[PDB]
Amino acid sequence: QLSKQYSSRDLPSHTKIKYRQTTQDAPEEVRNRD
Amino acid sequence: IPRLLEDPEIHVAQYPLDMGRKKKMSNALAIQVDSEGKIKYDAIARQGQSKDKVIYSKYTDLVPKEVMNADDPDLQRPDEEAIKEITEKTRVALEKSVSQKVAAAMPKLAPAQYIRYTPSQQGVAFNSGAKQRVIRMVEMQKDPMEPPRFKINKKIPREPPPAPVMHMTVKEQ
Amino acid sequence: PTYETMFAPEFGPENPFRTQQMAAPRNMLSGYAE
Amino acid sequence: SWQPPNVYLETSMGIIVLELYWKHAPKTCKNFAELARRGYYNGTKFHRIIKDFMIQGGDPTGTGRGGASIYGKQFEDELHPDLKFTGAGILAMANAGPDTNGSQFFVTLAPTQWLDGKHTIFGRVCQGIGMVNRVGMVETNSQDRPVDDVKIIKAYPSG
Amino acid sequence: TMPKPQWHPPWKLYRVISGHLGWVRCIAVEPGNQWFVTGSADRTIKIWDLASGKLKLSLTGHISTVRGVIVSTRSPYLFSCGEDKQVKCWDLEYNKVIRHYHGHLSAVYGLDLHPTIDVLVTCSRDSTARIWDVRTKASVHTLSGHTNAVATVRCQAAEPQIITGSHDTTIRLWDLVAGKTRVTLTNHKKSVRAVVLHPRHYTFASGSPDNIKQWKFPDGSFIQNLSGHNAIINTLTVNSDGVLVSGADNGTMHLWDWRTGYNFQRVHAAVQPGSLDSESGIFACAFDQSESRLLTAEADKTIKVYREDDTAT
Amino acid sequence: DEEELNDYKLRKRKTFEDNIRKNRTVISNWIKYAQWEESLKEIQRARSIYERALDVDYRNITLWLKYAEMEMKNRQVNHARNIWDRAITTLPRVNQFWYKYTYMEEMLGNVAGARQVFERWMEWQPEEQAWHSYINFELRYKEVDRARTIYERFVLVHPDVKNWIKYARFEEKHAYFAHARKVYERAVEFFGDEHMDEHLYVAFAKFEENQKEFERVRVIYKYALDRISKQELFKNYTIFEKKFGDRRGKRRFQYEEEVK
Amino acid sequence: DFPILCQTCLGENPYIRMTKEKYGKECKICARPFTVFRWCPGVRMRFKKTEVCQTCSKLKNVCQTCLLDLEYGLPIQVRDAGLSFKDDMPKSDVNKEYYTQNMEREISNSDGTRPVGMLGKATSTSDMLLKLARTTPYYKRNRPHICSFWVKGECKRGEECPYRHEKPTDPDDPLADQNIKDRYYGINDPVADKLLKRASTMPRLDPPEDKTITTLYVGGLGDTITETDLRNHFYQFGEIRTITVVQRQQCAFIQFATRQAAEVAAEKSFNKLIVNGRRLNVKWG
Amino acid sequence: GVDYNAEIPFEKKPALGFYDTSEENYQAL
Ligand SMILES: [Zn+2]
Ligand SMILES: [Zn+2]
Ligand SMILES: [Zn+2]
Repeated sequence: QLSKQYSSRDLPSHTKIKYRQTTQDAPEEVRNRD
Repeated sequence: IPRLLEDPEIHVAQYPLDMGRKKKMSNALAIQVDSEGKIKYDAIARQGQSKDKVIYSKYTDLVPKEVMNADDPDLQRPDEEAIKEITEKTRVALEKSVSQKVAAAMPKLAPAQYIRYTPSQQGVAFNSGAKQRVIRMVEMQKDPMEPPRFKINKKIPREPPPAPVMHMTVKEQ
Repeated sequence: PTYETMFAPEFGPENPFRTQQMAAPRNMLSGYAE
Repeated sequence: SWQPPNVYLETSMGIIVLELYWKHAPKTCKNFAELARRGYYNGTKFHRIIKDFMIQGGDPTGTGRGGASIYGKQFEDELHPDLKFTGAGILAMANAGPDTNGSQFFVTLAPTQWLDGKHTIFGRVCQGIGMVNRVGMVETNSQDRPVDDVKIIKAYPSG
Repeated sequence: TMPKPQWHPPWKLYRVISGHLGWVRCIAVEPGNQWFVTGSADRTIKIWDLASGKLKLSLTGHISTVRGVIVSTRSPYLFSCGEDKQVKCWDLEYNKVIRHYHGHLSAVYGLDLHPTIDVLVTCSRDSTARIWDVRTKASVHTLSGHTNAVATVRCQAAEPQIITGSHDTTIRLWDLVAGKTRVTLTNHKKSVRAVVLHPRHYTFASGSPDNIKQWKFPDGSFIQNLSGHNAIINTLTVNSDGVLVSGADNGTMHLWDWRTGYNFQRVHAAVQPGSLDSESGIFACAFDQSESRLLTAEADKTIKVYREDDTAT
Repeated sequence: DEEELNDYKLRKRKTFEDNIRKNRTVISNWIKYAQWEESLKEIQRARSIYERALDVDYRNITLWLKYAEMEMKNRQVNHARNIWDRAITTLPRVNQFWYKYTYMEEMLGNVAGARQVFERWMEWQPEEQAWHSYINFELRYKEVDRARTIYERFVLVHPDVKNWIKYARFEEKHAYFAHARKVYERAVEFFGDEHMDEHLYVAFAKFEENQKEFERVRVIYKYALDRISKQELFKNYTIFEKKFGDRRGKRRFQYEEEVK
Repeated sequence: DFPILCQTCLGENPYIRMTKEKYGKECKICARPFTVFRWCPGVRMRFKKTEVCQTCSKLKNVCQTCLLDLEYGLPIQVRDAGLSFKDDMPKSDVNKEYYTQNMEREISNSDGTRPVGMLGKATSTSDMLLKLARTTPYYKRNRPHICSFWVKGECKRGEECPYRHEKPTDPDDPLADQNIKDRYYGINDPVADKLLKRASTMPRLDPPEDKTITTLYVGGLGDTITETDLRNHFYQFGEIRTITVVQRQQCAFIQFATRQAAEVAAEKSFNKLIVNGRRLNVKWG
Repeated sequence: GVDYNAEIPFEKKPALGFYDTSEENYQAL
């Protein structure tokens, strides 16, 4: 029983996930670090 | 010869101890003993649930178990590979669910699908005379300018049997 | 999975316990569908 | 090749002792007794329990479709005019079809007149009637299969 | 004991940092030991240089007390949650909020990230906890269950993915994909405020005012009971060296040998220059990535850093 | 009657529901409602009320007692039996449930049933008093062997000198003096030199005294004392006094030695 | 997916085209939206469509459109008069909503194929209703409704008119009114009451003309039968006293230890028992 | 309105346990 109501807030935004990069500080570096 | 429960050749109705000879429709849910031991009084708690689903009840469960060493195969994180399997299956299942939710945000089905049915009535005069029937299922076309048909707002009041807890001086009072 | 193993008849007595209807193979109450 | 009398079923519930009618049906008696001796029935479950009708066991696979005779696979029935299912605790072989036998057997919980044509009576029980009623009263699912495991632990054939 | 077990060096207080105006409720440390973050009743989130202890950056945007803070490992995000009701995702690339996860009915006490999947788990006073899809801001699952406020939640990769405890004193273990409970433990008499998962052993621990229990995985067999220090205890935290730290509302902190429950050290720490004696006790505390520093968040509006003593024996 | 009574019920009934909905908990509202329907002998309704109250707060022990009580008052033995089982299963620690459960079964006559219950109860390793009640239960019937068996488990569950003494005393009461002696031997053997004191050794002395083994008593008194801690001081004094008494039951040499 | 149906609705054709709407209608009982199914049963038929949601059928064990039991094709009031009224279910408003909700979870946790608690009861049967149960499909039930222009004399579609042209039912007959909710709950159902009146006349159980008499006057024996048929039928009951046999009028008299057993053999027997493929009819004295 | 005085608001028939509740019924007022 799911309503057809909506809201402004809900709509798509930032659908992409910013994965950390290598110089940002990817987990790979972290594991190796002392 | 006996004529009482106390005591095939007899050719008599005999019921030897207590097998019931008249309708009762008794409520009682059979008491059980498992293998060697115990009257399964914990069967009360499970009652609502399936056998599969676990439920702690005996005192033994509560009592501590010791040690297990620095490590043993007994405690370990499933493995890399089990995790990968679990993670992947989980991921797909969730995505399916999400897409349905997201169907709202983004307002077309064309499958003709056949099914073969066995009835439960049978009797040879019920159909023309077929143990089965076949039904072609078709999805009904929805009018895209049709408003929400019916009203969902109505509200009706809200668990499991509680798990056992297993957990004062006058002056303090 | 051989014919001998798969199709061997289920052994021995049949329990009247089930109503003509109860005795039938099922998936969905009213019967079996697939 | 011995026709011993009683057979012993030490089950999880309790111990039941049975009398074989070597008199009427030696082939089936030999089958059952020999399997008992072998330990064939040890660890098996009473896969079907039908309240006020019967208790069926003797299937090492637990499926209701398994088991086999010392005669090899299935064998012939020993039907007899004096052997009818009047009363509880009657021991008989369970037959899918005529003159085909597997170890599986069952114990009556009541008079079952309609069964004569179908089955060969092995004998009769002697001790454990409280036991069989308590087994009979065990909760089962829609398929007559007990929710817990009521198992036979030790079978013995004296004589 | 096994044999007067595992000798660990004592810790000393190394540094005291002021500069919150409210109670510091939460400390988290960044994946590279660069900066550690704090949430406060001040309504700010501050980021501090781990090394020098200087303040790098003050963020503003919560409306009420920030209660919980996490720095993602695999993405450049903070997550924070508050008494406000709001869980926010900050993109540390711009120092602004990019998403907000909406839907708890009361204050959110706690939150945590799944380490591999990309899903966020939160606890609230409203007695539920939620599994949020970080990417779509969506209530994947709602974990009904406890009868009071859920307090601390931890997330793990293996079996029982979600470990949670509440003020109703019972711990439930949640099977993530079902959003249902596998295990209920009821062995604390008073509110469970903190739990912690051991880095290597596959075990977990829970703290209550009365005492601290370890658990086997899954299904939480009982294992041990560490008894000693009795306060309303807000923090449990563990090093790979087997050092378990218990914070408390009365200011006290105790260090424990994870294995044995040997409580090697007791630290009672002075309250800040002004302050009042009653405003003592540590709301929370954490360990840098090197396991060489213990950081505590205190009601006297400070951050204290402890350093393991090198002369020790 | 026919309609006039009915209206009354609506006003009360509706009021009860309103009270519950307003406050939700405050189970005095739940209970009063249950009681009223019980009084009108609408006990199926009453059952549902109690179950609803349990859904709100299953830990509340007054609620459960009122529920079980209601069933018993209406002679609904099997309902009551179910309920009792649930109560002890979910709240095992509550001793009130156990005491009532066994009492009910005893009244019904089901000694076996009661025994079974007590055996379940004992698995929780409860409290001295519970064990006493189990033993006393057995002793309302002859069943002395059963009683002794229970004691054998009890003195290890709660290995307190006093309990051991009590066990021995039990044997004395029923004239199993051979066994009583053995029990004392076991107690002293078990406790060992490491820890034992006054009470047990005194009691053993008293036992042998009553058995008319005066020389043996002196042997025990002396040898066991020297074998262990002696002086603590108060205990020692007590022991000495006991010894003196035994002796009583030229010879005032230690009168001078104690003074000097 | 796929409805729950009578064999009588579904159709007399084995080939059937059946359409589906996701949330088509509210169910007229628990009042929720539910998947609805239409299909054409036959040549002159009406396009039936499911009237109630699948759950409240599993609850009372019935066809979705007819609301007649699966096995017996009997209105619910009947088969409850036949076994067990105490199933119940709240009629009242928000209860109905609540109980439906919970029972919907309970059903969700079942093997799926089983009408919940009733099925534990549903096996033990045959008292009467088997004998009043309907045998063959009844197609007169799917006919199109009565054309209501024509029943005023006017209908201007002529022969084309898909409706049915004939005399309607006199509103006098109490069997007319027939609410749906009513037929569901088993209240004052006219049909069900009629079937109850029909149940009573079954010559059967009163018996007892005389005290202690276990004498059985058996008509319609036939000269194929032996006695041994009789005995091996009747040893189920108990200790026989004796059996008198007459093959000149083919009547067989019987005598049992107790009158109870004779009543039984009547009951079990009357207008039910047949052996040697030939009906064995029974009477007292 | 009739969710009270007609039809038992919401009904929980008690669960049934190892004993016979069939026989029991109760008296009027
Ligand atoms: Zn409905
Ligand atoms: Zn229908
Ligand atoms: Zn017309």
